[PDB]
Amino acid sequence: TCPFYKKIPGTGFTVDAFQYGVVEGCTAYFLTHFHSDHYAGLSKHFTFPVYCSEITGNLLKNKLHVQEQYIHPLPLDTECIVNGVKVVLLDANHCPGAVMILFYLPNGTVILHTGDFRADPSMERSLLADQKVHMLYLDTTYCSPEYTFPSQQEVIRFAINTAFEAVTLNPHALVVCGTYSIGKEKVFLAIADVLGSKVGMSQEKYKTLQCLNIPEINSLITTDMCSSLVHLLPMMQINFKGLQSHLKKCGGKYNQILAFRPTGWTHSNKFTRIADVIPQTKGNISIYGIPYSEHSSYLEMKRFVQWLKPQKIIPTVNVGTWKSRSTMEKYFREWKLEAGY
Ligand code: NI
Repeated sequence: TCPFYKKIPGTGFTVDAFQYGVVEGCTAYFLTHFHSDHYAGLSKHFTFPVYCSEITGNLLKNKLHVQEQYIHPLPLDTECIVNGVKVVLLDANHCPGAVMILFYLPNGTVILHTGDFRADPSMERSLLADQKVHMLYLDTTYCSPEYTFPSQQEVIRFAINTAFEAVTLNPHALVVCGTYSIGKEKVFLAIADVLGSKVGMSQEKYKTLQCLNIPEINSLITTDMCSSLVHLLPMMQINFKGLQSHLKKCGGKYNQILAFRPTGWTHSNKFTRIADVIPQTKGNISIYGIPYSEHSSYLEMKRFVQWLKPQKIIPTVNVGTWKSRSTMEKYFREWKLEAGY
């Protein structure tokens, strides 16, 4: 049945609650972003109002064939009225079109649902600074202090310099990047840009990127694999077998593959610095796992919450085990005592 942490008290609203059939008493279904665990259940046969960002609304229409009459896109940073309740969508710094949702309840409670986010100090200067938040529904994906990772900027720097060096040493090397959902486009776009290539991809993936309002996208991507030296493939194909296979398909145009797997966290982060990352190599194929995250590190999450000073926190991730729940509540208490709210 729909879990309580997907329901917004004092409204008829749910968030990211599309897989439970008809939720009893729900008058509006919000969707924070176009990732499958969140949209699971939507299709062309959905007949209730869906509230989301413009970009998420492009993907509902074009990829899932949801009917236009039921898509209600809202502009960001703008006070809007939904079934008599004031709401605002804010940028979540996750994947394209991902938002956080501020709800202003008739009784005077203010609720922030983060969706999926990577907390950033820039959020401290949005509409959030302007009033108090009583309840926070928080993306707790990496809520544990072992989860450190570099800035997105440092990771992109590493990837650009790596690719550029490899291709300039060997002009017959191909670069490949894995993907399984929207998000992390900076990885492959930044590499293509330094190499003066377009990124080549399947028709299904090109269609997906064409929904995302990226400026100058027609200049950066293509479905012609032959004219491109940066190829995107499913994440599943990023391994020695899948890459040898792909290399055979290119018909002796290339003699080396350099491949990137943008993982979330991996346990080499406890020890290793970004400077010090090394590939796994077999023959003429090298594979780099890089820690490009679109979720908050532990410290970024702690700073955001200690800044917001909410009265109650409701976790949305890692809630399935008692040991996880109990550990998270312990960190919430430390943060509160240390900051004095
Ligand atoms: Ni997500």
